[PDB]
Parts: sequence; C-alpha cells; structure tokens
Amino acid sequence: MLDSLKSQFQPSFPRLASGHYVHFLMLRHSQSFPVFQTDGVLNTTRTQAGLLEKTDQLSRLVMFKRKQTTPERLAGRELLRNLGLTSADKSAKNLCEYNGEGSCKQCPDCILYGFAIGDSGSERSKVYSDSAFSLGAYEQSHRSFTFNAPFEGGTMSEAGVMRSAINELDHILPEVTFPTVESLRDATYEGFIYVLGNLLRTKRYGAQESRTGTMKNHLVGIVFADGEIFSNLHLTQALYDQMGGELNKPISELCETAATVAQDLLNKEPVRKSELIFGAHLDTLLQEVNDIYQNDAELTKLLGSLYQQTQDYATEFGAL
Amino acid sequence: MLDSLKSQFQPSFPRLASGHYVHFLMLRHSQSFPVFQTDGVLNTTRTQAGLLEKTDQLSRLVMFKRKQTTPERLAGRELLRNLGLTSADKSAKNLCEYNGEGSCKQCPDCILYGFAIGDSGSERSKVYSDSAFSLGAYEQSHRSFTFNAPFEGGTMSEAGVMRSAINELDHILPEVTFPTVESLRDATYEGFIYVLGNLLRTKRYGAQESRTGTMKNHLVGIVFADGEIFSNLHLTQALYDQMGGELNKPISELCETAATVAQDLLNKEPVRKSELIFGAHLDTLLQEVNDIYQNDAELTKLLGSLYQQTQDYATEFGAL
Amino acid sequence: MLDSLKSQFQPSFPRLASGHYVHFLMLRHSQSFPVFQTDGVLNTTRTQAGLLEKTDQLSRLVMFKRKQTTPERLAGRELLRNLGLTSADKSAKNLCEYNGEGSCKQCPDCILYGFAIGDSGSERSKVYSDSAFSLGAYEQSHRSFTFNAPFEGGTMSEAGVMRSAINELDHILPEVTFPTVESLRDATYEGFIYVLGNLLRTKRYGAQESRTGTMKNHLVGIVFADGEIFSNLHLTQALYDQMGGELNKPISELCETAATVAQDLLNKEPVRKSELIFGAHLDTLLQEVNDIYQNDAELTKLLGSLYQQTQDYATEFGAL
Amino acid sequence: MTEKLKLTKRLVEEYRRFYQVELSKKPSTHAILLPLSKALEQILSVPDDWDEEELILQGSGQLQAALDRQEVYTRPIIKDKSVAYETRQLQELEAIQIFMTTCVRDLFGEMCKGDRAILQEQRNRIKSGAEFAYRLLALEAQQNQN
Amino acid sequence: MTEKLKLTKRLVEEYRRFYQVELSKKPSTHAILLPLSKALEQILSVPDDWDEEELILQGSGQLQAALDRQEVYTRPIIKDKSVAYETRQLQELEAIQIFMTTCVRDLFGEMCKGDRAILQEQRNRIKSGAEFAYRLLALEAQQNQN
Amino acid sequence: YTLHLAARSSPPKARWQDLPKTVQEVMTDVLNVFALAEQGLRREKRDRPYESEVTEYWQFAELFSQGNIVMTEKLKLTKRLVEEYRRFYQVELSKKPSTHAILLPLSKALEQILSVPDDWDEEELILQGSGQLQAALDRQEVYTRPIIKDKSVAYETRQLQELEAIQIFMTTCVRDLFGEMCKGDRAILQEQRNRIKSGAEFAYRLLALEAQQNQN
DNA sequence: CACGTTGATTTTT
DNA sequence: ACAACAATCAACGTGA
Repeated sequence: MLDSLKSQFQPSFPRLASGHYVHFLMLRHSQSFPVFQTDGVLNTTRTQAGLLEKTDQLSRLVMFKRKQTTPERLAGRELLRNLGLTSADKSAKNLCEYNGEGSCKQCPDCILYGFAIGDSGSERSKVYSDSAFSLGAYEQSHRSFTFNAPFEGGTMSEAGVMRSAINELDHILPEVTFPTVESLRDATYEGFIYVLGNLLRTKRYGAQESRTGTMKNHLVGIVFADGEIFSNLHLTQALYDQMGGELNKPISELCETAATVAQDLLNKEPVRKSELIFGAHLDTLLQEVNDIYQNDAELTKLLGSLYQQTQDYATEFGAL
Repeated sequence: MLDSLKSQFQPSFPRLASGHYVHFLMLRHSQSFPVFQTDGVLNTTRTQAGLLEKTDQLSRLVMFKRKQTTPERLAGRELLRNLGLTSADKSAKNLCEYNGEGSCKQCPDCILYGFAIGDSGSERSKVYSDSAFSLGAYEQSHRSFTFNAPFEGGTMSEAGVMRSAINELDHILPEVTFPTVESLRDATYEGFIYVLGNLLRTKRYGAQESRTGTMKNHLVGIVFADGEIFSNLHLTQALYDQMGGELNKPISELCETAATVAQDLLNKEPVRKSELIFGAHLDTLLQEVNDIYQNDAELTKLLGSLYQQTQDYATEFGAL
Repeated sequence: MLDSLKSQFQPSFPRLASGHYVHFLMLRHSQSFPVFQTDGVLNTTRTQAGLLEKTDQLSRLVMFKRKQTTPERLAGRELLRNLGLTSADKSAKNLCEYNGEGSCKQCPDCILYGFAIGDSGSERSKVYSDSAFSLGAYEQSHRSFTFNAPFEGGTMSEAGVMRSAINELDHILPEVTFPTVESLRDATYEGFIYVLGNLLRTKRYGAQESRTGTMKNHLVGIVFADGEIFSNLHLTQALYDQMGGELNKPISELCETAATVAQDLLNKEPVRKSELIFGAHLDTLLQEVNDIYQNDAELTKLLGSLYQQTQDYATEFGAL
Repeated sequence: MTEKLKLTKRLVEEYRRFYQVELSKKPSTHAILLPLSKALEQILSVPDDWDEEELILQGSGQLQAALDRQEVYTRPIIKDKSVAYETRQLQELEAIQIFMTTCVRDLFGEMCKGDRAILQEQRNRIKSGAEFAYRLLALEAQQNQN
Repeated sequence: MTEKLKLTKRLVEEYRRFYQVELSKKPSTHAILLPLSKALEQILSVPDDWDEEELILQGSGQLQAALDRQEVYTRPIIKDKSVAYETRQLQELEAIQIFMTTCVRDLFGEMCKGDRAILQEQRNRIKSGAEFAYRLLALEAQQNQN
Repeated sequence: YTLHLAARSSPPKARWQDLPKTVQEVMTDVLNVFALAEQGLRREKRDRPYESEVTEYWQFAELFSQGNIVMTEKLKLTKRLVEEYRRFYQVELSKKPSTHAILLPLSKALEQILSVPDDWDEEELILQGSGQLQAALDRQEVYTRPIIKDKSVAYETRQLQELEAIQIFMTTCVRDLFGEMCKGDRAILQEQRNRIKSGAEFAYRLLALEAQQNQN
C-alpha cells in the first residue's frame, strides 16, 4: 500500500503550500474517564443535534483545540529524543526546548506543528486541527466524582479538627465518541508517517494524564485532496443523523457508519480527491505503518530523513 | 444550469466596469470557535437590533473587513499553484509573491482581488466585500477560554518557580451566523467560477487557523444586477426582525428565512435584476460548480482560460 | 406623483440659471465602517453642538466635498455604459474618458456634473453639493483598527527577519448619520430621475470601497424651490438640538425627526416653495422611481431622452 | 428587586430549614453546598423526556436518600423539635421538595435560561454564590451581637 | 450620578481595607490586583440577564474562596487579635460586599455603561491603573506612618 | 528655503510652487518644522538626523516661534515633556535605536488618552497610563532605566522615585498636552499625534546632544 | 466693422 | 510604492 502513496507527496517541503492536503478522519473514543476543561468546568456547547433530521438544540462536550494537538505533538518530540535526533540536556547542539527562546527552529516538531519565539522567527503549523465535539449529548456523557485528601493516618483529622480537603470533579464517561478531522499541508512521505505515527501512538489526553484520559483513536479514513473538507462539527452532525439519534450502539458499527458518512459527505465538497483510503485499504495501510513503527532500523531511517528534510527546509526557507 | 449563465458574463475583462454585478448572498455559520480580532479583543459594535419592530440597541460581533476576503483569496492562489498556472519558486517565469513587489500583476488573484506595490502600478479589486455582523448579540455569541503553557516536564515551575504565562482569549461560539453579501464587478464566466470557487472551497477564518476557526458558507442566492444591493448590516437587521429575535432556530430554516428576506429586499432596490438564482435553481447551480471543482480536465481548462483572460487584460489595459 | 412633478421641470436645459432648484434632503447612515480621509486621518472639525439650546463646542466628522459626489457621478456613468449610451473602448464615437481630454461633452455626466480639461471649454455642475457633518461627536463615532500583512506562509518572517507590516487606521462606526442637502439646478424631468437615481442606486462612499464603506441614503424630503435652502451644518445643528444630543435613537425615529426639523427650517427660508414632497407622498414617489430603475424599457427610454436633451444642450449652448 | 433578591435568599435559606453544617467547624465548600450540589447534578444529568414536576419529585428522592449518610448534627428539622419519626421525616421530605421547586422552576427554569449548557458553564459560580450566601446569613445570625 | 468618572482610588482603597501585600516583598502584578481580577472575571463571565445583587453575592464568594488559599500576612482583617476570630469574619465579609458593590455599580454599571463589550476592551487599563494606584498608596503610607 | 528643500522638494526640482504649503504649515503649528524634517529624512531614505540637523531644525523652530505666545509655549512644552520622561527612560542613541524605541513612553501616553471612553476623568487617565508606562518599562532591559539601574540607593526608594517620575510625566501629558493645548478633545489630539511624536524625537536627540556635551 | 489668417522662447545645485 | 497637477485666457491684415 504505502509503496504507491510515496508518489502523492512532495519530494521536499515547499516554500508555500500548493494544495497537497492529506486529511485524517478519525473517531476518538474515550477510555478511563477524560477531563477536558479550561475554567474549572467541562467544556460544553449548545449545538444543533443533526443536519436534516434531528433539528433540536443539544448540549455536547467539546475537546477544545490545543487539547488534541499537543498530546500528539509531545509524543512526537519524545520519539525524536528516543531516536537521538534531538536532546533534552542544555549542553547539546541538537537541544529542543518545547516552548521558549531555547526552542529549536529546525527539528520535525518545529516545522510540522509550528513555533513562535520573536527573535528567531516563527513558523505556522502544517498540521491543522479544530475543536472536536461529542457525538452524544452532555447530559448522558458525563458524571461528577468526589475526591478527598486525608492524612497518612487514614483520617481527615490531625488535631481533632477536620482539614476540609474534599471537592468534586466533572468527568467524561468511557465510550463517549468525538469525531475529528486532522489535516496536513504539503508534507513529504516521511512527514506523513510522523504525524500519522502520532495519531496512532498517542493514547493519553486532557487533564490528569497521570491518572485518566486514555483514548482509542480509530482512524476511519485518509483522503488526499486539493483543499479542505468538512468541519469536525459537520461530521458529528452528519453522523448523528445516520445514527438515527440512537447513539447506544457498538464501536465497530459506529466506525463503519462514519466511513459511509465520510464518503457521502466527500462527494458534496468542491475539492479534487486524489485518493480515498477507506475500508480494507486503510487496514492494509495501518498495518504497513505499524510495521514501520515496530522495526527499529526502518523507523530510524524514515525519521532520520525527516530530520534532514526539516533541516533543509529550515536552512533554505525557514528561520535559517 | 451554468450553460445558461454564460450569456450574461463579459466575453473578456472590460477596461471600465459596465454595470454587470454578480452578488453572492451567503450566511457564514460558525463551526468551531473563531477569533475575529484586531487590538486584542473580539471586535464588537453597537447596532439597532432589527429594522422596524425590534428597535432596541444591540452589541454584535464584527468579522472585520479583510477577515473574509483573505482566506478566499489565499485558497484561490493555492489552486493556481496546484494547477501549475503560478509558482512559489523565485526562479520561475510565473512567480507571484503575496504582499510584495514581486506580485505577478497578470494572474487571476492580481486582476480579481487587486494589487498596489511598485512601478507597474495598482489594480482595484473586482471582488467587492464589506465587514459582516453577527445576527445575534455578542453576549449570547461568545465565550472566553483560559490557556496555559507547561514545561514538557508536565509542570508550571521548571526553575522551581512558576512561568506565570496563564492568560485567556475570547472566542465566538459555534452556530453563530454572519450574514454576508460578496459582490463581483464585470467578470468573465471563468472569473465567476473562480470567485464562487473560493467562497465555496475556503474553510478557515480569523486568528489561529491551524488550530481553530472553521466555518460553513451557505450560499442563499446569486443575484445578477445593474448595481449595488443592500449592506451586510441591512441583511442582518432585516433577518433579525423577520425572526422576531428568536434566533435559536435550525440552520436550514435560517437559510430559508434569509432567502425569503433577500427576495423581498431585492424588490425594493433600484437595480434591474437580470437573474435571481434562489432555491432549487441554486441547489442545481452549486452541484454543477462542484462538478467543475471535482473534475481535473474541466477545472484545468477553466482556470486555464482565466489565466489567459487575465494575462490578456494585463497586457491590453492593466500593468503591461 | 411623477405625472404631476413633470410640470415643475424645464422642457430643456437653459444656458443661464432660471431659478428652479430641486433640493434632495437626505440622511446618509453608515453601514460598514467608512473611511473619510485626506492627510492620513479621519476628517473632523470643531462646531457648535446645536443651534439654540446646547451651545457648547464639539468635534464632528466631515464627509468632505467630493466624498459625496464622486460615488454618485461614477455610478451614473456605469449606468450610461450599461444602457449603451456611452462606451469605454477607444475608437468608439460615444467614448467618455473620466477627468481627461476625451470626455464626451454631450453625455448626462458631462452636462449635470461638469467638465474642465483641455480644449472645448468648461461646464459648471448643475448638481450643487456640500460637505456633510456627523450628527454626533467624533469620540462616539469612530474606532482605530490595527491591520497587518504576513507572508502567505502565515507568519511575519520569510528568512527569520521580521516584516513589521503593522499599522492603525481609523474607521467611522456603523449607525453614524450624516444629514445633507443635495441640490439640482435647471434640470429636465429626466435629469431629476438621473440624479435621484444616483442618490438611491449608489451604496459605497469612502476609501477602500472594495472592502468597506457601505452607506444607506434615506431621502427625507424633496423641495422644489426659488433658491438655496439651509447648509448641511445648519440641518445637523438643528437635528442635534431637537434630539437634545440623545443620539442613541433608532433610524426610523431619526428619519422622522429630520422630517419635522427640515419643515420647521423651510418655513424660515426666503424661498418660494413650489412643492414640498415629504413623508407619505415621498414614499409614494420613491416607489414610482424604483419602478423606473427596475424596468428595462422605461429606463432606456427615459435616460435615452436625457441623452438627447444633453446632446442638444451641447450642440445649442455647450461644446457644439 | 424581589424576583431574584428572594432567590439570593432561597438558594440557601430554603435548605437552611433542613440542612445546616455549623460554620465554626470550618467545613469544606463541598460540605456546605451538599443540597445544591445534588440538585444541580439531578438537573444536568437528564433530558426533558419527563416533566419539571417529575424532576422535582425524583430530585427530592435523591436528597432524602443521600442525607441518610450525613450525621444527624447536620439536620435542624430533626435537632430543633421533639416529634415522631414518620412525621418529622415528612416535614424533611416536603422541605426538600419546595427547595427543588426553587432549583427547577426558578433557578434552572428562569435564571439558567432553562437550558442545561448555561447552567453547566456557571455551576462553579452559582456554587460560589451559595458559599457566600450561607456565610452571609449564618455569621450574621451567630455574631451580629458584637 | 457623578461616579461615572474618577473611580480607581475609591476602588483600590475599598480592597486595601481587607487585602494587602507590601512592595518590600516585591510581589507579581497578578497578586496585587487579585481582588479586582476575580471581580472583573465574575462580571464578564456570567449571563447578561442577572441583576446587581446576584452579581455581588457570587463575586464576593468567588474571591473569598480564593484569598484564603494563601498566607494570613496578606489579610489585614483576620490577623487583628483585638477581635474574636468568628467576629473578624463579620467585619471581613461586609468589607468584601462593599468592594464588590462598587465594582458592579460604579465600575461596570456607570464607568463602562453596563456594556460587557466596553468593559472587555478596557479591562487591561482598568487593571493597570489599580495596580499603579495600589503601589502609589502603599509606598506613600510607609512615609507618613513613621 | 532650507526646510522646503528638505521636504516638498526633489533633488533636481525645488518645487517652489509648494513654498506657500511649507510656510502655512510652519506658521499654523511650530512642530510642523519637525514633521517636515522627518519627510526629508524619508525622501533621503535616511533613518536618523545628523547631530547638526538636530540643532538646525530646532533653531528654526525657535526662530519661527519667536513672536508667538502659544508656539513658544508648545515648543517649551514638547521639550519639557521629553525632559520629564528622560528622567526615567534613556535608550542610548549610539546603539542606533528606532523612532519607536525613542518614543516608547510618549506613544503609550497618547494611546491611553485616545483609547479610553470620553467620559473618564483626567485623574483616572493619569493612573491607568502610568500603569501602562510602568508595565512597559519593566519589559525593556535594565540599562534603559536611569532610576532602577543605579544600584546606589535602597530598592523601595528606586521604586518610589520611578513611580513619582512616571506620575509627573503622565500628568504633563493629560493636563498640559491634552487638556490645555489640545482643548481636551481627542479629534484635535489625533491630528497632532504625528507632529507631537516628530517634535519629541527631535527634542530627545537635542536633550541627549546637550547632556553629552555638558556632562564633561 | 466684418471678413480672413496662423509664427514665436530657452531652461531653475 | 508613487503621483504633487491638467487648459485656457491674440495679433494682425484686407475689403466694404
């Protein structure tokens, strides 16, 4: 499979984009009770339930923008450090501090997911997200849990007074589904294997990573196109129609329904579509990417090339 | 459908406009958290709520003037590059630098959306636009979300002391609507398919496009006319009055109300109207334009002839 | 209405003024952020706030002289080209170059709005216009908006260096109202329909038409007269006093307040007033004129007659 | 003033008739807000597939079930009078039920627009309202003689 | 009323009556104007239908459940040993409620005409002037008290 | 002539048809002498005046103002205005600084007067704007801050001297520049914003040229 | 008064 | 980047 797709990508990163988008269409299913918050409450929004049918107003959870890009991004940086292409020690020439004046201006993270410093310059991200919405209503997709913080003595008292360290937190339930489209602008084959690698290889999301927030990203399709397809919300609304407003159904059924909705929607977009990897061809592509990421020599080669390509981009078009 | 409209367009770009305006009436529906800003807050202004019945003042959001011509323009330039009509490499005969001296002055962006720098002169935009206003009130249409930047250690205090970078930003909610009337002055048929292309094919707006700010442009009419029709604010105010201020309504009913307000306003405008594409004639127009942009052999011909026409305009009337 | 109004006009254009002013009383309401500038800032002047009661000084915006006649003039010219009575191609016997030699000296623009370049003399504008003033103070009536221009790569750097392409511009807020009297001398009835057509059919005014500066002209009266009535500033100072400076009133109440102050002021002018079209008679007449400008046969006939009238004036008294 | 001044009483003053934790214990925010926490959870956790009065009567069913876990020092309607269990328990249950008429038909139905999203982005804030209101009443009632 | 202008000195003196830190400690800007930062957050965040006193109880609790999260060195009421600790709070929460009425009435209502868009555009100035007024008064007080 | 041949001229074409535009600008408001010197710098594509230009264009402003009370007051005010912020901010001209870096406190004073609603008091503007000056100064590097860089005196007294120096400058902007000269009207200030800025850059360079001589 | 007719200067770091 | 304007405002001679 991947042997054919090498022909669709740029041979080196271009100066300006030239409409070679790849779109990853995936459902992000919750395991282990996520927290997506900003101001101490779960993020929720009133929304239209569907498109054509199901016109009623509905509160749904939102995975607000950075909360789905930055777990992916940091899991990529971790792999670059593990393969030894970048370093965390401040004595090294290939250091890459995450967000600060010390941040690199030439590693794959910086050139794909973008950076700003001020002095050195800046680089707009080549990977495009948006905030993602629960397919179900919030009322049936959350629960709030109490937490307490006693002494090692097994009590809330140390002098016969109470310490009063008790509060509650609002948690997303398991099997709650966020449909998402992630998009990549004018990447190389190696830049594709890196960001796709992140989507598959990142498992923990949102607040309290140490304790919660594991998610099962099922990739539903990959679509190569001259331009941008539907929003996360338009996919969520189209999928609530096809799900008949009756979301209490299996994960494999929801994944195949999303493949059918994605293809029904793609035919209504004013974009050329060079390839549409869905169904058995995507299970063949996913397996050929899993082979790359399990094989030590091959992963080092691919991602090593990327470092060169991003170094070339940096020295020829980027922050020099 | 498009086979009948080819009669109404100019056979090539005219020197001075001869009153052949195409107007695109559309609702820009928010999909995910746009940031429409200048000077660090969501741009907002006081307006009368609606024309005649609801006469109380109402602060509404403003998608300021360029914020809806640039995403369209840049999605158009990327297609010209994708078809190979223009190029990004500084050595090529068909280079078109954005915002610079090295603008082409003879490609479709340059002729249709205009240019200004350098000795070869300027050209006024043939796409006409105005700032667009939220149908609803600002207080019902925004939320502010706080954001932070931990060190990759997963802490706020790498020095043993806090970064203190915690801030917030104001974002427009989903399903917020901006009524808009784009306009096009004395184009060719291929110029119409290019501009209508951009409006239908561009998807991202405002700050933070790589993370946020997807939108859904529902074109509700195309009106061929002898002159300027109503302002965006007048369409916003007429539509608010028509809904009686109960704006919590389905997206399709809001498009059907906009279509039936626009036809009643057009009947009160001192312009001869050659054509009024609404309803089933617009559904059948847009599917035919989709089947240009979904087909390579047709698109490359049409946008190719636009190159010629615009190159010809440049070498007969324009920058030479 | 038009069947009676016809008697007031002259049967053909005279060489000398024969009294016979028609005064178009308007409010011009801002709809989308006008820029009214000379010398790089919004034009403003200190004025007494109102005639009798509120006698304190105030700075108000100035829609300076030609900013309210060039929009009218050019919109009439593109209609004359649309009706085929004039052309923009060199080597056609009905060419009319704007502000050069090769001005027609026979078309309705040349006679009604005047000419002064080259051989074959000069002609005084039969439309008399004046600089208009904001009803409110500058401080309540403007805002400064930052604009920037990044590289197409989405950042303010192309080689690590900054672009620094950042500046402010001031724009007049929506719902800011400019009271004005346009005056037409020695017209034929068809000449009145042309000038009145320009006033109802124009909709953009300021700098940056392509992006900004839509306005709504509400004609509040038409007054047939033996000579000049009040200045724009005087109608403004009367209207501010009648509102007590309480300017946050809806446009319907503001157009009804302008109507009663204009009639109070007209009864204090040393001017025989043959006809005073206001209110329910004016919203009759405005519809009878919309019925001309929406009818292809009626408009061609009328404006074609005007062409003959203006070409006969040219051969009898004008440029021969 | 009345229509939401009376709510700035009733949001705590209608639960003070059945629940009072003594503020001098310096108890948690969670421990003071316990009636309202379990009302706002009942109101967020279900769609309109049953009536506002059904929401009131089921929510009354939650608080009368939950408060059997709290020690009896919390319940003034049991402490401050001496009468048979099945009658003081009916006085408890109907005092809980009228508190949820405020919570459902005025606090949710009017103040939170009647829409669960506009409650949900506010739940920490209207909790901090009850937190201050409980102290504003109780610390006056205790200490106003100084 | 004439309170449509000249507010900031009254606004800062009203919270300096219950919260302080000395500039000899060299504290962050965010920590000086903490009381005002919680007030402006409460005003701008909650629904536009809610009336003055409902904003006041909420805003008062929204900073009271935050000022007790740090050292008593910063609280020039609760440290006064001349008064019994339960009555120190009776002075304290009535000081918070009068600071909170001047921000909901004088600041938001009069100075910003009650419009959240006007207040949001000017928020950083309304902050920076109270930070400066606080330093100006604190480094004046140490001159005259010696 | 030496001001008209700097601005409203081209190197082979003196454009004496514009001398009536150059004189009317010089007479209307004396700070236009510095607005024209900046236009000449723009034509000559030179980023800063010579040391000679800083005293030439000032001796011209003092010459054309000589008989007039409001011009001599405005020319004394624009010097005093900068001589006040130069007590707490000094970018060294040797480092080739930008016109913006020289005008950091005056640009942040004027933007404050122009951005606030017209209802708010002078004594509120003085506090909000001095906050923004303190906030801006603390983001520059320590060598630019004359009161704080001088380690000789106790830290609260460096803070106390900074706060009262910022307050007296902001009081001159809001009382004398805006209230008296510009009639307390933002329209009249907006027209002058450009020539006040140009006049303050020439004042800063003159005060610096005078300091570097007299410090011997 | 009423017809008709058509050439010339030298230059502003 | 780049324009600071553009035109027009007799002087005779000859015959009736």
